[PDB]
Amino acid sequence: KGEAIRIRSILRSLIPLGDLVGVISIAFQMPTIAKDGNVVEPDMSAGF
Amino acid sequence: EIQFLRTDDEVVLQCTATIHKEQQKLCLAAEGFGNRLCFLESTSNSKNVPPDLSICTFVLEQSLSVRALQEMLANHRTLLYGHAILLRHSYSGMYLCCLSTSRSSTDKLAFDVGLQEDTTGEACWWTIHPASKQRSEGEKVRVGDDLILVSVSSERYLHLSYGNGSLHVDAAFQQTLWSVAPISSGSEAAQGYLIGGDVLRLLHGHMDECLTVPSGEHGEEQRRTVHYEGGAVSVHARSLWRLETLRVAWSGSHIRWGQPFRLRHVTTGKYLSLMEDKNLLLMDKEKADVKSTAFTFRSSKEKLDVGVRKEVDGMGTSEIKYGDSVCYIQHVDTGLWLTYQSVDSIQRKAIMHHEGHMDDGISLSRSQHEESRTARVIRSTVFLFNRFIRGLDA
Amino acid sequence: NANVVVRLLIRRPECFGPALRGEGGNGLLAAMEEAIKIAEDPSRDGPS
Repeated sequence: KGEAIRIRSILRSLIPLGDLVGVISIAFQMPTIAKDGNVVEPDMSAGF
Repeated sequence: EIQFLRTDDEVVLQCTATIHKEQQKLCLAAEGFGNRLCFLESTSNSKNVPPDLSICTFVLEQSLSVRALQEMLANHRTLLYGHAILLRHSYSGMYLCCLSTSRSSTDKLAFDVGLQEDTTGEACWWTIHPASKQRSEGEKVRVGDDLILVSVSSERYLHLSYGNGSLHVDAAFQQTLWSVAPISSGSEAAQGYLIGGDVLRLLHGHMDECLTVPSGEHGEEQRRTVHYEGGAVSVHARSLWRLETLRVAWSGSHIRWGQPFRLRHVTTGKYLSLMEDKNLLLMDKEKADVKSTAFTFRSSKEKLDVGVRKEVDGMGTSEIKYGDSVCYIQHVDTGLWLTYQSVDSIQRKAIMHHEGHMDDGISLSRSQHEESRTARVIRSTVFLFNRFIRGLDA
Repeated sequence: NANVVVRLLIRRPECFGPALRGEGGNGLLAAMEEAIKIAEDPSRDGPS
């Protein structure tokens, strides 16, 4: 379908594949254990 | 009354550019040979620099509805708003299209606009839409209307790109109002009759000589001289002259006696001009201005001096006949007549003199389309290869 | 609805945000990285 091909091409033009691959490659912040043993947990609502 | 756009009509797509708080009119132009990308040609400054409408003219070949176009893709009509049209470039014979490639002129969404050789596919079809509410879908398209062109393949507008330093045309999502100025109507055109934009030869004597420039020197300073010569010049490309009117709209109409025009040597691309010394010289497009490069065809050498006539918004009457009609070339600003020097490959120099001689009549011989295209291709190839040679020398 | 929304969004390109403005804007990965830097910078994140 020409409409479907055109819409897919438009979306491909909007978003390069490299951008998606890089954003997926972005690393996360990890919950760590402090020297006391309590969990130092990042606030996910303020981060990636 | 109002007249409507039809198929097989020659038109130019004009856009209005406001840079530094001032207006320019720019025609969509393309040099199909050796280049595909479209550009812009200024027509607002016609007085000081002639525009090149030969590469700007387009022909409305087909005008089908959206459903008819989709049926074709799966497998003199008046233009209607909402129709998908096929624009064929008059000079190159190619078609305006969405190139599906981007120069990435800091605009990711925009595609480039250029010429394509194949009509197959949806890249060469453009839907036409009204500029204002005064027109509606299905309404007949009128000559004075402004239009919005949408690419069928990319659903993008024919857009005028301000952001980059040079003015560009590209298929983007911002809208640009395109006026469709009529150039020619093939059906109304009369055969054997002179019309604007023609490539022709100016035969002087007993059907013998041609107005031409020197050949073997290969030096443009020596080539700028204009003379009368007989022999194989009548079949060579040097004797080819473009007849260009001083108007954009209806430039392709019939030429009348006393209508001012510019003569362009096709091979060199330079315009004929009377210099202050009263000699004939070919000079550049930038230097070519109305006062010096304007010439008229007259039926008799007697100083009738008819004057300015109302300008016709159509083909008008066919007055000047190819071969049959005897024409006298007069400079408009000075009133001088173009006459051979008559001094001793005849090679009689062409000068301007205020009464001339008894035999200054000029017959006109139209050139074939193949010959004209070959001459313009020769000019373009010469220009590009000279640039290449200069770069290699540097 | 998908086709209509895509058409409207591409007609108004500013709906895609500063990264995807399509004129002088950086990529989606750059936008994500700048957002990361904003999130881990307290001054640019909070009202202050």
